[PDB]
Amino acid sequence: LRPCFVSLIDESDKPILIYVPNEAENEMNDVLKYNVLSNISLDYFESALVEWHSLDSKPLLKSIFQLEGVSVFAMLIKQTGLKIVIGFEQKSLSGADDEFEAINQIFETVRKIYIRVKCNPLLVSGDEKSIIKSLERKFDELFI
Amino acid sequence: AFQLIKNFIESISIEYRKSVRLLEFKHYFITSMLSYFEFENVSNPLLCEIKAELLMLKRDNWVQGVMATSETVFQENFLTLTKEILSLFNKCEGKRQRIVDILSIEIGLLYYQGKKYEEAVSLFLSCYEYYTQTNKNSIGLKILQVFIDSLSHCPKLDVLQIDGESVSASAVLTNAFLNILKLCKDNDSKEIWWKKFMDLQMKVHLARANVSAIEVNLKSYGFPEDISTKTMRLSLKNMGGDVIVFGASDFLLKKGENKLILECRDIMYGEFSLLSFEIIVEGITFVKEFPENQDEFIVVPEIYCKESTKVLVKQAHNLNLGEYALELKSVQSDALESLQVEVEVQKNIGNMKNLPVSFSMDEIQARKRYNTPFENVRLEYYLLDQITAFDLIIKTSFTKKNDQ
Amino acid sequence: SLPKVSQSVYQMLLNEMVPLAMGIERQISIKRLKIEEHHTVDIIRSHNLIHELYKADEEEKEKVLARLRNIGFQIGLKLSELLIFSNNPNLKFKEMDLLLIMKFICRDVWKQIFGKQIDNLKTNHRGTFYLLDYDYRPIQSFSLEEDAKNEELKMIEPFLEIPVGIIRGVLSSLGYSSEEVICLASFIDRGVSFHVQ
Amino acid sequence: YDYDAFKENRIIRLLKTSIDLNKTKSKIRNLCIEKAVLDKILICLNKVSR
Amino acid sequence: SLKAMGEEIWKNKTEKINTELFTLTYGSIVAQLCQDYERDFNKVNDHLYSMGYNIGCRLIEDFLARTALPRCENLVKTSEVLSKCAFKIFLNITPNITNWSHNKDTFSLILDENPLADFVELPMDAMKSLWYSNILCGVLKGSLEMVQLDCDVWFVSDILRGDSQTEIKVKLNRILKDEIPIGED
Repeated sequence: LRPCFVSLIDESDKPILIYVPNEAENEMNDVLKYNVLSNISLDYFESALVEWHSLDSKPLLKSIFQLEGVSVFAMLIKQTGLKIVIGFEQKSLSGADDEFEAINQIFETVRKIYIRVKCNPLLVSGDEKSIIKSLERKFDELFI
Repeated sequence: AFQLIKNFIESISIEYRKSVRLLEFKHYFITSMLSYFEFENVSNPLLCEIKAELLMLKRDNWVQGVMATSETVFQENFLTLTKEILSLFNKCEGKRQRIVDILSIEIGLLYYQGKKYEEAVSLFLSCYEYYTQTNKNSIGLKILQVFIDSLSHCPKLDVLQIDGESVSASAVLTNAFLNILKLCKDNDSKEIWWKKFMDLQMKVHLARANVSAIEVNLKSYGFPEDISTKTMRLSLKNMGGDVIVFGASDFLLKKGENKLILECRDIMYGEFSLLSFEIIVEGITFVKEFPENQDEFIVVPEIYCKESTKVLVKQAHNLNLGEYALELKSVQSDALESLQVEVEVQKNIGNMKNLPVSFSMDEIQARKRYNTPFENVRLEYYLLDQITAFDLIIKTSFTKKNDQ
Repeated sequence: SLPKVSQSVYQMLLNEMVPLAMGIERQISIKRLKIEEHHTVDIIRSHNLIHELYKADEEEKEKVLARLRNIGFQIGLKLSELLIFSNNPNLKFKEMDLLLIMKFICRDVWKQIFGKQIDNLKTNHRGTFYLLDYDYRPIQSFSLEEDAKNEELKMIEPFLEIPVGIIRGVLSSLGYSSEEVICLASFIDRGVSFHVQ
Repeated sequence: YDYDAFKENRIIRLLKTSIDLNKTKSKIRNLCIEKAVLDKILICLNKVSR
Repeated sequence: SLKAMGEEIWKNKTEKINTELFTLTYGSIVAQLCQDYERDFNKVNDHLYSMGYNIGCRLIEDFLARTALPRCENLVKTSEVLSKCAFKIFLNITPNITNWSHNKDTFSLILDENPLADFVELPMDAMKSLWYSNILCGVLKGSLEMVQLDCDVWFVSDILRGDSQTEIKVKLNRILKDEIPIGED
């Protein structure tokens, strides 16, 4: 339910944010874990075994893999190319569908809070210091 | 349906509450091995091997998790066989080219767990770099942090033949990239222990890109027959250096190369230099654009080609505050054309030369547009010759040597 | 449904970024004055500020008309994400065709700025799509003097450089920079025209 | 303009401009008092007589 | 009296969405003044004031056209109609009236929500140099003089720079007159 990393990738494969929400932990110990998973999760968007259809207004969630006891869940919204990938630890999952839809509204909060600061009409347009250091002070408000 | 089998692989893992029994579910992964034979219908294809390799990768991760309560070195000698087999399976005719680099780095992390062996990650620069300033800013820090101790530890300085750079140049580029991508406060030990070696090994042929230390300008004033020359303020990124830094203002037909110095001891942020310049060219013309090189030579030309065509127009005009120069006037003449040149003289004496410049050859002191160079001259007279004479140009280059 | 505010303050806001454009270009810092709390502000109003563009030097006018499409660019590429959250189904980012996003914009943007469709769309198949609307909304209420109708089209020609920027912004939301022109193109019964490139 | 340098005036300048000269004076390091005296002199010699 | 007639005008008025438009429009034309001046912030207030003046002077005739109101004279009546049937008709919000002066003159205009600074985060270089919604002082100064008053308006604080509310301290300084239709014979 509470994630262990979130990540947002732009029109290219350049990462916009690879964010850990339990930030300065005792088991920080590397940031390589939750980073190489995102680097392989961009490669799992042209894997032919999973496929995202292109007809509906609400784009869909997927359950791509599990590794290190961390499950990933990814969306490709099809219009601004936004590849958004999250992870949870393995035994926080219950296997039910109410938490699955809670994961879907976790996505519908974080897509909303990214496109809000995509439409903050005072920034200069780019991936500057400002956008990341606004995204973290909104994600610390969302995730304590 | 393998995805449905992955749902089956998500099924019993949902119903797992005993990690000694779930290793028998890893035996169900062996049953997935009994599905891996039962998914095969041929020898090889692209999409078939791409579907095949992921279940073997999940079984390899389960076999890696099987040794969580710890076969002495058999795991660390044998898991690379299945890892290289999985990378060879996922290297089959599709663009999955971040699995290859991550799998090669996963093999390299176990090569470093052995003795500091022959490198593949440090082998090719770009390969080892893996989009250092394009991929991210964390994975490549460790992928260079292992390679730095690999090239340092091996103590044999014959590099690989992607480009034979068999020196400390590759490790200096690694040190510069790791110091650029670091945190600021915590990288003192990363800075000093790899900045010390290039002092003793000063190969010192480097052309950096200057993302660590930044620069900004100010107004420009005069000095004692010298230019104050745009009293710049620089940032800081590391401990110290010793650079003979010089900027390069360049007009539409020349390059001033002013704002020079000799010594620098920049350690603090907002460095705020003065950069006093001699050799003030172009009569301090106003159209001197900033090529803005700022080649801070900290035992390497760490330049920054900060170029545009913004027309901000650094003017930096002249001043006359009792310093030695030369002028031109033609008074007390006879009934034919001439010229004269008086200099506000001083102690030290050296040379000057004047040249005509037009579309035709308008003035002619000789038969051609001559020089009439002289050493230690106060005032004299130079003649001219015939053209459609209304107003010609001139250029009087005076190597005065009052300064250096 | 949604929270709403009134159209008559928005349309009157939308009419007058062109006096804002000449007040940002001409005033780099008969003109009048006013005061506030130990200050002053030098004022010039809209009738004596569009009429400085009928007497405009040509680099000054073309310097102004980049700013109107820059405003339109910023509001378009900020508007497209919220219209994606409205619905925006069945199209992609690289978007190999063009009619499926020209079906998008007339049904989905131009309803949210002006309340109706772009009612005509002509298909040159090499990529020049003509978008024709007959009664454009903010130019419902502008007229010149007693039959001086020739000298008002060239007077009112900055006001169509907002939907240059709108269709630049909603296509830079889908990838790239293009080339745009405008027309007037009067009706057949009781006009405007835009290209694509 | 020297056509009225010997007809009821002297030092009356012709129709040049001063905004570009003021921009060139601002683009150098000229002080506010020196620019005040120079703008006052050019303002007086915008139209004068002697 | 008034609040019934305000909703009565909110049943025959043309409407559109206040999210996803108009915060976009006002933020785009403050980003232009941010970049046009070239990142200086104490000047954009004195251009947004001079633009809000010109947009208020023409708004006042529309507002008198929608609801038939007499010429307001005291600051009971202007403060009642601004809180009940000007901001309710045009922007769907209503303010509240605190901080009342002596001798019935200078009051405050605390805005509860604000559909001009709605969902805006303001960057750190303008914590002490910018007023964001300073088209509102433009519409009040250029709208209240057109019913032949004379006022002065200024923001005091804002939610973006400060935890305290968005309030405008409008001051009556004098009331203007009507002029007699010739100089003389």
